[PDB]
Amino acid sequence: HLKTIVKKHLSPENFDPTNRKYWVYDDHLKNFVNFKFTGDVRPWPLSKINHVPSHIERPDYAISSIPESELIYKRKSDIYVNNEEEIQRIREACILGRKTLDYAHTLVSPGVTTDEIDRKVHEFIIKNNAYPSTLNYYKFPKSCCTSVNEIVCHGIPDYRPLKSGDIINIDISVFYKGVHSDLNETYFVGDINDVPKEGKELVETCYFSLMEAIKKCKPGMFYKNIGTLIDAYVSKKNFSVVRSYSGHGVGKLFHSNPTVPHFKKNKAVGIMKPGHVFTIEPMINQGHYSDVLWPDQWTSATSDGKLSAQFEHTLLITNNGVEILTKRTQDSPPLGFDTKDELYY
Ligand SMILES: [Fe+3]
Repeated sequence: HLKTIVKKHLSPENFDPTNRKYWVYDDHLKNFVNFKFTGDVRPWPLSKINHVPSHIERPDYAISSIPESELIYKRKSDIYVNNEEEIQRIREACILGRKTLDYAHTLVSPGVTTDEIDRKVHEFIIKNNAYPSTLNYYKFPKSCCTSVNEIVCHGIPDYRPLKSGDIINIDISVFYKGVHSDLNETYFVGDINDVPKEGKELVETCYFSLMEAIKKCKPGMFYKNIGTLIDAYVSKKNFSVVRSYSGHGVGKLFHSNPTVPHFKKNKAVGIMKPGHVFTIEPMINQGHYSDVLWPDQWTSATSDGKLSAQFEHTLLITNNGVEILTKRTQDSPPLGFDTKDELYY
């Protein structure tokens, strides 16, 4: 009974995203039966969880789903100061995160499913003796997040094929030598001319909002000032800043202090000091700032169904400035606009 329905109605080649009849038989789609979507993106069925070989070191949530070292009590003012040996380890995880993102980028093309991309990303991380940080983190079922068009963040890779003209953020994190790396980029799928013009401007504005904020980071600067910089930059182009998600400390813990909002007049706690490692990851919207959480408990979409774009780096505060651990390299595929690396390195 169950097997036939999956085969006939919930497979990559025959799933109908505009018919909810068989959704009740799929553990992902059943949450959506009464849901009113904000845009054109629909969820598709997921594939079965991908295996992790036994020799790979796992983070503390891999089995139980509960990130216990993150739940250990800390003051909101407690921000971890990495030593040289820890920094080197993070640098190396970030190098691998970059390699993994650059590899995922090469897979993006019309017709390719996000699930295909996730599986190949998973395989690449495993091949490199690392663990995909997202896998089973609060039961997140995949090894990266893929957020197309109006999807703000945490999109779950599924059987939906990419269309020429879509924009897709691919969000990568890897756990390697005891530490995490976190980065992400938004890509144009297929013919750049199929992307809505506002979408090209959106993705590019978001990118520079991020790089311009990073350029100001140094010891003594308030973490709350990041949001001041980002919000001002994107407001000039009449785009808005998502409020529901923030940058975070990263390193020994997947997510730690400080919390880093990307909007102005925020109450972020902390000043930047040498040895601090954290992310800035602004999600910027074409229209209204507001997002709705999907009934899968993970996928966020813009409330108006307009486009959203994100970029993310993992950063290290140095004695006199910042270093961008997840920097692009000569092996990084193009973003479709001049990234003006000369301004930042
Ligand atoms: Fe992050």
